[PDB]
Amino acid sequence: AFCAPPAYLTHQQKVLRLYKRALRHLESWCIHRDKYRYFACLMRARFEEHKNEKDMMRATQLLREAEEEFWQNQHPQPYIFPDSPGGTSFERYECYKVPEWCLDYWHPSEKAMYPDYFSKREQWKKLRMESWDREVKQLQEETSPDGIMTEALPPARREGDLPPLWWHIVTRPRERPT
Amino acid sequence: EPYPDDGMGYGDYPMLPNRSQHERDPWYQWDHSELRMNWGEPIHWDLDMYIRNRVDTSPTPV
Amino acid sequence: GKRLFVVKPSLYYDARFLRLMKFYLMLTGIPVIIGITLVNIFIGEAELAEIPEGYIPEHWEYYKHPISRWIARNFY
Amino acid sequence: SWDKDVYPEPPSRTPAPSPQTSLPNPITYLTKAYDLVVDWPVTLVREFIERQHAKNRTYYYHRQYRRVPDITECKEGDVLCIYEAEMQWRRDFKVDQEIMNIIQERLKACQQREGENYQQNCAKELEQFTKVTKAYQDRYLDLGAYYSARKCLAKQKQRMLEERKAARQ
Amino acid sequence: FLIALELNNLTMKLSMNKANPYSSFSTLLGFFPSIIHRITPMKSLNLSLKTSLTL
Amino acid sequence: QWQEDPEPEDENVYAKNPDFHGYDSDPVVDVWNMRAVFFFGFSIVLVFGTTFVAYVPDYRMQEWARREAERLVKYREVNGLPIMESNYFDPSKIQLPED
Amino acid sequence: PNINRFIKYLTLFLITMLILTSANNMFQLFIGWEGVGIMSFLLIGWWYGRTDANTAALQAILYNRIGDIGFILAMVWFSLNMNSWELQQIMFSNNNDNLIPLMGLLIAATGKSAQFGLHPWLPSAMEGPTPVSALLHSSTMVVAGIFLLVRFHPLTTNNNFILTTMLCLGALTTLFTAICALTQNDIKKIIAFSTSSQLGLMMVTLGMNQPHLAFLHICTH
Amino acid sequence: VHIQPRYREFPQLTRS
Amino acid sequence: MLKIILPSLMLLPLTWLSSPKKTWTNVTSYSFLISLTSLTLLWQTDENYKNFSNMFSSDPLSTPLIILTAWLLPLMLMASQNHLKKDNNVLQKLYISMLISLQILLIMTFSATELIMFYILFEATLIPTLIIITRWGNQTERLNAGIYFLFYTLIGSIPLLIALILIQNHVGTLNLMILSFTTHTLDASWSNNLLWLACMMAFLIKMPLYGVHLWLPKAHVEAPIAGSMILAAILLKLGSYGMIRISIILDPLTKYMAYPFILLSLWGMIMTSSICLRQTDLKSLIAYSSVSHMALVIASIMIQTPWSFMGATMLMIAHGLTSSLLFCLANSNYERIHSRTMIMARGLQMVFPLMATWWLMASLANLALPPSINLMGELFITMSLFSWSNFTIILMGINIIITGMYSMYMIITTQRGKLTNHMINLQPSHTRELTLMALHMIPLILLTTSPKLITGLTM
Amino acid sequence: SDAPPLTLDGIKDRVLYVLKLYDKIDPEKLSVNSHFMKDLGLDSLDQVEIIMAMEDEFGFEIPDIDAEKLMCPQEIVDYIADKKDVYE
Amino acid sequence: SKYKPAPLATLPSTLDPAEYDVSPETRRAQVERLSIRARLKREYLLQYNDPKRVSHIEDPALIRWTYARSANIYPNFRPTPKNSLLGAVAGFGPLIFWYYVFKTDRDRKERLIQEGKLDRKFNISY
Amino acid sequence: QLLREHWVHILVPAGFVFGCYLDRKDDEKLTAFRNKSMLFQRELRPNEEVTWK
Ligand SMILES: CCCCCCCCCCCCCCCCCC(=O)OC[C@H](COP(=O)([O-])OCC[N+](C)(C)C)OC(=O)CCCCCCCCCCCCCCCCC
Ligand SMILES: CCCCCCCCCCCCCCCCCC(=O)OC[C@H](COP(=O)(O)OCCN)OC(=O)CCCCCCCCCCCCCCCCC
Ligand SMILES: CCCCCCCCCCCCCCCCCC(=O)OC[C@H](COP(=O)(O)OCCN)OC(=O)CCCCCCCCCCCCCCCCC
Ligand SMILES: CCCCCCCCCCCCCCCCCC(=O)OC[C@H](COP(=O)(O)OCCN)OC(=O)CCCCCCCCCCCCCCCCC
Repeated sequence: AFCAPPAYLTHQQKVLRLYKRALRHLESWCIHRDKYRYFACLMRARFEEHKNEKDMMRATQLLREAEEEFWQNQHPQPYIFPDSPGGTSFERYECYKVPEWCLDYWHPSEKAMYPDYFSKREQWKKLRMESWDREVKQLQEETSPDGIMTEALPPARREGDLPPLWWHIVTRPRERPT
Repeated sequence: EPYPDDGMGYGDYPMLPNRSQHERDPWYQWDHSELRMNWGEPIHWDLDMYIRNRVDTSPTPV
Repeated sequence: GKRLFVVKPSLYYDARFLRLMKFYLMLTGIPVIIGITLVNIFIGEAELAEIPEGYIPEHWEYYKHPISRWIARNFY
Repeated sequence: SWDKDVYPEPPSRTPAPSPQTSLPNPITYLTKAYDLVVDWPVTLVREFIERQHAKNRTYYYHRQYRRVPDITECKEGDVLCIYEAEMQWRRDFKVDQEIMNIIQERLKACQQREGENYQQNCAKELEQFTKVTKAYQDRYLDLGAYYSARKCLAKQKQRMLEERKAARQ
Repeated sequence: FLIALELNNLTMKLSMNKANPYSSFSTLLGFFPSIIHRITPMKSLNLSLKTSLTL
Repeated sequence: QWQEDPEPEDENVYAKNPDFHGYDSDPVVDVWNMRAVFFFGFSIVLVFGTTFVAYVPDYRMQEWARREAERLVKYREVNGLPIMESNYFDPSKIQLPED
Repeated sequence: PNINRFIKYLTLFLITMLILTSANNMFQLFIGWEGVGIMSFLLIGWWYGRTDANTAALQAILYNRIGDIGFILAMVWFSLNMNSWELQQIMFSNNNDNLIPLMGLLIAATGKSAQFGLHPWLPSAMEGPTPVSALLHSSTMVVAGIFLLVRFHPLTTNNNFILTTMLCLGALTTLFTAICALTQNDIKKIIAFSTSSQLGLMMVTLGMNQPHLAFLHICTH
Repeated sequence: VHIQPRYREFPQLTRS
Repeated sequence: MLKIILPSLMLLPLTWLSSPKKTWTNVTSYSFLISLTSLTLLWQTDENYKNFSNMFSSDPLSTPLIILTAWLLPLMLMASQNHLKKDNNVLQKLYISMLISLQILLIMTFSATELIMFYILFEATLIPTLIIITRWGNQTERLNAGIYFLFYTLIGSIPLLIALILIQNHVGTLNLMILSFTTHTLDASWSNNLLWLACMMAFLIKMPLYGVHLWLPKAHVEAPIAGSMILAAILLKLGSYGMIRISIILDPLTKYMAYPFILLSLWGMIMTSSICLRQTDLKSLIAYSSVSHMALVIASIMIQTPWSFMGATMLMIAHGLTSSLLFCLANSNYERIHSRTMIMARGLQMVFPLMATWWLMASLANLALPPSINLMGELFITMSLFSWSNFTIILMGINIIITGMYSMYMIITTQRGKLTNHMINLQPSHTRELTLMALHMIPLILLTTSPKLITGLTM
Repeated sequence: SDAPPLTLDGIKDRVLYVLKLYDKIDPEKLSVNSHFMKDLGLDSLDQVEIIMAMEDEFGFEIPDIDAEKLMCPQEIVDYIADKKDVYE
Repeated sequence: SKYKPAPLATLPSTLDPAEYDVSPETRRAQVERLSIRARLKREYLLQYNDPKRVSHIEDPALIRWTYARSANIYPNFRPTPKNSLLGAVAGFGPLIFWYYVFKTDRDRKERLIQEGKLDRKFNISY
Repeated sequence: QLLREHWVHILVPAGFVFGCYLDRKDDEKLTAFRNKSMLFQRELRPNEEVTWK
């Protein structure tokens, strides 16, 4: 979530993802903690047995066979955390995650109901005013002349400066807004 | 890749693969978060059929 | 304590519209509903009677409710 | 205000209470409390309302229409008596609609009153309903949205001609 | 009660078993939601857009 | 390029008039148009007209037809007549063709 | 933030369910039917920022709508053949061929009570909050089609083909829903399939000439 | 009504 | 009827003589008074018809349409107040004059006792809708849409004029009551068949019938809000009223010339409901929903059952109100986001709770929620269609299922779901547009409370 | 009432608790800035196991790419605080 | 013991064989796709985080999709025998089918009424 | 000056009065069958000269 995906997944990353998915489906099958610990140690032993491969084409074939075995022996209902996608509490509070720009449309009486918070809100808005031009200049300067670029973004490079495109990250609504 | 010239009004609109929005990565901050699509990328001809409230084409365990 | 701000949309305009709608509706209807209650308590409520011989009733005299009779007499 | 001549109701036959048990009846206790708390103020308010009505009492009459000449004695094209006969027919059509509503309420009241004996004790109501719906189907059925005295007369004439042809043999 | 108790004790027992199509059918809702909710909306909306509106 | 005015951007009308009611830019005409719509829309039309419609009597003679139906059922039941005749029109006063 | 909204929605659902239960004519019972269905839609899509909740509410609406089509067929047949939607004239209609309206009422009850063919809207409807799950999908709404069949049981007793297909459908749906309930992991889904299996038991009981036993099981369940 | 949360031990059960 | 026609006529000098800062207020208040005055036609204490003069009359069918038009005119001014705020005073007064001309000519159209006067007022009402759509429409397709609408309607209406003149020459007066009384049966010949088609196809175009319905979606999309209201809420029902008036003198051959149009209507409401499912434009979706509802009205009017005529009447009034409300909600969203895309604005339930509530009640009226007049119309049309043929219930069921699907798809993709947080130009609500939704929705509740007013001629 | 809020100190204590309970990490050399390979001597499979241990304790899923980015307990604690909006 | 993909159950991106035998041209294709995705994301993020913005963000992809679905169809339609036959059957075959269904039902009902075998016992609200 | 400023407010009521007047003129024009309908053919009361005006 906080890091952008690359152009492709490396073999090492795919092996780690397969290992994590296999252990999650193993806990979904095993349920009991001692049973899962036993069979997860067995799975870790299998991965360590196939760890030291140098040809790397045999390693790719082994990865393909292993994930084929995983798709054959995957749980029909694997355990999903409630906040995870496909879970029960996933996107439950998007109806309550109101974006911050409605306070610009709030009435002066409602603004007067919260004076100090609103004063801090225009302090933050003034900081955004002052930092936007500098961070646009930084983004234009740090862009490579080549067509290669990723979705990663530079940090602030000197004192009194903010990271470019920081507003939508810093001022995002809370996952427990109420 | 455009649709084949069978005279059905498609023209130069690309043949995006027939994958729904469920196969898209849900851990990514898509620009259209409900649609699981970014900004400026081409939109499937059957996006309204392939939205997450609608027909799913995801892989199944069996 | 440790309470946090809750970001909400501008409910002031919706509340103001609802208040104005209710105010105008009650401002016209509470006199109307009070008048209806008073008239059904007190006057009108005409009961069915046979036509006397040689008597030609008025058209509103064929109607039951006092308000209906009044409107039929004054405007029809 | 209603009369048993047009809304017939058999006299109620309730049994006398014969409580074998010694426990008090909460229904009787709550009913006595219900009268003493609710029924007396409600009937007091209604008595005040009724004496106000008697202080300001008015009368209204049920309108009656004389019989205009029927469409059979009525020349075609002469739209004056055409119109008079047609509105008389429409008035009688509405009256027959309400007669049907009266018979249907009679049948429903019979069924609810009899309950489990509705298949036997509602024979008279069902027979009256069947006769009146046969008459209604003979006089008003299949006329269409633009039903009229002329269309009703044409349907009646066709039915009479069919009956006369069937009566020859 | 007794059969499900001994089955739960067998799940407590330390052995993995290969899944069978009966338990796959039972866990995967009898395949009726997946099959029907994929084939009937797809045919309905495909018929709608491809034939009705467009054609 | 042909001379053309730039594309206008809609402004936040609530920024200069927080009590904006949707009708006109300045506050006085806006609030008076709001009051005129409220008073002439709900107050003297949706209530006075509703009362007038509610107290239209004998609308298409449902009540009169009910009373006449009760009278005719009473008449035909105390004199033993059929409730409805099978023929609306008297057969004696109709001259059917000979064939 | 919307606890009052939730409470008002539950109260409106209760009003519509009482209208549906105590209604004398089929139009008023139909008012209760769709009021209950729409408030079910809203209470399933209570967390309206959830795409899965919106999808579950939409498919609940779809299956309840197919039930509404069956109800409309039965209602129209009874209006044409008995001039009213009044249950007294229905009781007088007990002595003829009622195959088409009984088929319509059977389709309506299948849609409302989530029998086989039209079942998965209930386990999808588990997506909403737990009090919604309980009150709507556990005790009151799901037994509305069973309640309608209990209402039309004198018509049901005179048609043997209807009784046999009710019995077969109920047995099939309670078997299938118990099979589904054996291996679920979500506790709400397990007791929801329990609800559907007990509804299949009621549907079997209505396949028999035992409507009062079905209503006793309605209250018990 | 409010009770102290426990990290990995058995919770303190109230009498009621 | 003159006591309603004359002050609506005098609205025009009030419009052109009022101050520019008082024109909207004065015309809106006085048009509300016009609607209040037009409510007096409901005083029908007798089975007889309100024949006011030798030229104008009121009827149990004509009265709800007149009251509906007189009610929509101030609502029309309210909806047109916002998108003309940056517009010239002369053009504003001209637009108000065009709407007032619509309202006047439609009252005369519904109250006319003569079919030739009805035809004159028919395309006399066609002209200002063309002018409104063509001048105040937004996109570049408004000119094409006006051409399509005008020429479908005029190629429909020319054989109607020839049929009317032939009927006048054959009978003698073409007066509606004289025709209704001295109606003569037809010989079921080819001339009578072609005459029937000539007097039917104009109102079938104006309905619109399926196959010839293509002018409606583009006209409704490229039209302004007042044009969308006038079309979807008055003009289709005007074609409805035309068929109901003209069908009396067409016995007996309508019983078999009804066959292709009933099939076209049933399959076309199914087709257009499917298009509503797979439609990417909100105005187009509401337009195709309107096409399906008027197809139901065609089926009822052509099967010619009294219950069907009643269901057509109640569906006329109910669909006019709920379609005007739907176009108003769509136009409010369009004035917010400056776009007509169905999927672009998603999470409006968050920012606009009361407007989402109005959306919900409008959609519930659209999908025939009980005990509304919408469902009374569709249910009685269903009953009459099943009486006509028992296999119509399959098409009715498919139509009702897809109707619920497109209404809830509207609600889900326009209100529910995550909010598009990039739309920072979302003003909270105008009291004007909230009042517009309230004035659309309250008469639906009142007519639900008392449905005897819009039953029509048959009962 | 229920669900007490998290704290930076509590998150750090829980993360160090799990890392101390891990057998491959001796508690005397474990610090909040200790790197998993540079001075802890683990590997990628061990890192994935540590992430799943944090995941099982805190009852929510860290996605795969961020999980592979987290490499010392300080980064793990910072990720937990950023995800659950813990600011003190 | 092999998963069979479907249009409604597609092949997984880990079960497909295309990403195990990778190629340098597929790698650079993924690189260029990420480059375009990053450029579009950077443009959208700049326009989104711009404070001087006082309106929403227009989506040219959405505008293109709406134009392709709505207005491009008739300019880009050419009559072929396949779509001619498809339009003919989809615009007529249901109509003749339901015509024959309703005609047979209505003729049977009319005949049953004419010799009186059909019974309308209480049918008065037709 | 109030009559000069608000003279636009009498045009619609004047049109209403004129419309009522024209309805009255049409009503007295269509009097060819007054007290001549066979449904309402009644003998005139001595205190009246017409059944309706
Ligand atoms: C919007 C729909 C457009 C297409 C359909 C148009 C209407 C089709 C049906 C009516 C026929 C045409 C209009 C005639 C109007 C008068 C009808 C009438 O009085 O009939 C009885 C009359 C007969 O009168 P009669 O009843 O006196 O017959 C004599 C009888 N005896 C001798 C016993 C006394 O029929 C006609 O005269 C019809 C002749 C029509 C010839 C001209 C047709 C031109 C083309 C018309 C359509 C053009 C537009 C569409 C083109 C294609 C677009 C894609
Ligand atoms: C808080 C303010 C309250 C004000 C009072 C209440 C509101 C106004 C009345 C509302 C009435 C709604 C129903 C309208 C029924 C109209 C009846 C009718 O036919 O009126 C025309 C009638 C013609 O006269 P005629 O046919 O000769 O009858 C004489 C008897 N044979 O001619 C007449 O009846 C004469 C004219 C009087 C009736 C006019 C009705 C039209 C609407 C007037 C609205 C006025 C609003 C004023 C608001 C002021 C605000 C400051
Ligand atoms: C022994 C005897 C046995 C007899 C057995 C008889 C079986 C009969 C079965 C009849 C009903 C079959 C069709 C049911 C369709 C249901 C479609 C539906 O709602 O699917 C839901 C689906 C998404 O939901 P899902 O996949 O469940 O969950 C995703 C969660 N992330 O997708 C969606 O949400 C898509 C949104 C809706 C799209 C439009 C759908 C329009 C459908 C129009 C249908 C018209 C014809 C209906 C005919 C009914 C006949 C009964
Ligand atoms: C006709 C074509 C229309 C086309 C569109 C027109 C749009 C513009 C509309 C302008 C206004 C026109 C209104 C038209 C509908 C009128 C509704 C109405 O009042 O109907 C009358 C009805 C009374 O019923 P009734 O007529 O007798 O018929 C039923 C029995 N057959 O009344 C009722 O049933 C109830 C009346 C409304 C509900 C009540 C509202 C006030 C409630 C106040 C409660 C106060 C608190 C409690 C007080 C103590 C109570 C004991």
